[PDB]
Amino acid sequence: MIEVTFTPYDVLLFRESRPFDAGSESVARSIIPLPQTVAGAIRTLLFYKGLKNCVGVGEEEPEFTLVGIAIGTRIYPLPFNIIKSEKFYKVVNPGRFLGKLILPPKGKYKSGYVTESILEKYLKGELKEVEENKVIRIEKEKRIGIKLSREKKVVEEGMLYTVEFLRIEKIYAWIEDPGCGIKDILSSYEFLTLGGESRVAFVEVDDKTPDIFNRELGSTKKALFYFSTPTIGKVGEIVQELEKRLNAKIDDYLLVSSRPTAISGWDMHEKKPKGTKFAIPPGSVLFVEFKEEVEVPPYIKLGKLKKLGYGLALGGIWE
DNA sequence: CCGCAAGGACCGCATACTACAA
Ligand SMILES: [Mg+2]
Repeated sequence: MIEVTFTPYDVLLFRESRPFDAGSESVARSIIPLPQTVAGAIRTLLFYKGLKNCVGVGEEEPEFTLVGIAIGTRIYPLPFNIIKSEKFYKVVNPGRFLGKLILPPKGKYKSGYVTESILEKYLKGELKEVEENKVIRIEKEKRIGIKLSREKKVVEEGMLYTVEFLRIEKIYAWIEDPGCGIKDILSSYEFLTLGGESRVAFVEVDDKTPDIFNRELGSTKKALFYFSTPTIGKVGEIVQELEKRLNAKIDDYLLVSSRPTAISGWDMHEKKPKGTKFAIPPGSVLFVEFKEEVEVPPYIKLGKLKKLGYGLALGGIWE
């Protein structure tokens, strides 16, 4: 597995799906980067390097597989079963009622990010709570710009716009290369355009598997699956897929989640927006009670568009 | 020829203290 590290020179824009044309709708608000955007940046580099075989021009997916992405300062969205109570974010474990897994009422969820070490303790079921100071928020930087007339140096009519950028220190991407020679091509490049407004990020590439993908969790009936990237597909099909890949049937499951992630994007091949897809948002947790004990995998890919970085679930246990 | 050999008042007050288009 190859590990790509993107270091933004300054700011990044991963624009939400909304009109953003000069002289009209003029507000661009960034979201947390979707893995397909990172995949697109890599595919575009290969598209220009002449490796159009691995790109998948006009195709939904490339030949290579983007395992997933993570932002860094490496941090992850607070699991949705972690609820803020006073100055602490408390882990809420599944309960049972009428023979069904439920999450007991303990307050509303508040968004935020935690370090990889805090997530690791969570996945091992050893995390009780997190002090509110260790819960990170992503910094935004709002910039307001204009367009000037060529000669008179005054603002052209209606040419004012606003961008809410993200201030991100690092983005990590992991790629499985079936022999396209991506590691060599990425090594030849120092930087690439990532997201909107022609912002660039420095590129480093190392041949390594992150330790979080190599954890030994043991065997249990009570496994959980933390989605680190958006996961596309019906919950039923995802659970069924999970049953097949682990060769074990499920007694019951509970999806703790939030607002669905709206995913469209821009088709650079056809020069028009991509079709809207809906996904289980990062930070969502699928609690599963298998009928038999399973060896909980450190990570597992689920749902549609796996090669674009979607459906990266991190294994964990609960009691 | 000798001696003395500064002191307090005031102590920045007021007004203006964004306007407008692109
Ligand atoms: Mg632009």
